[PDB]
Amino acid sequence: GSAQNITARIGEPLVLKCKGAPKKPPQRLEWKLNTGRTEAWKVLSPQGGGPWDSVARVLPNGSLFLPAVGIQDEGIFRCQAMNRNGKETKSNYRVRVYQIPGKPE
Repeated sequence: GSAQNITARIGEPLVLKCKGAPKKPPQRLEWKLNTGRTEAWKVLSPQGGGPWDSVARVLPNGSLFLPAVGIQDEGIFRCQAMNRNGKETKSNYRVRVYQIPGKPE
């Protein structure tokens, strides 16, 4: 549970897990995803019901499911959770699509 390498293809579905939120129900938590070069980063929420067809939705267990990750969606995924103890759980998952930009940021 720390910077996991995940390979994917443009238009292919991909799922991510957030170290902290078990099979439990959809509780309080924040979701963030960084893609593109720098101006493509978007904030994901536990309420993806609807726009899922446009982007993706968040699982009830605190996970992330994508219907089709595009080349623009390529980048790094970051998730955060909060336990009853007061401590927060961090989770970073690296995602790579088929086609690449070429030059790094």
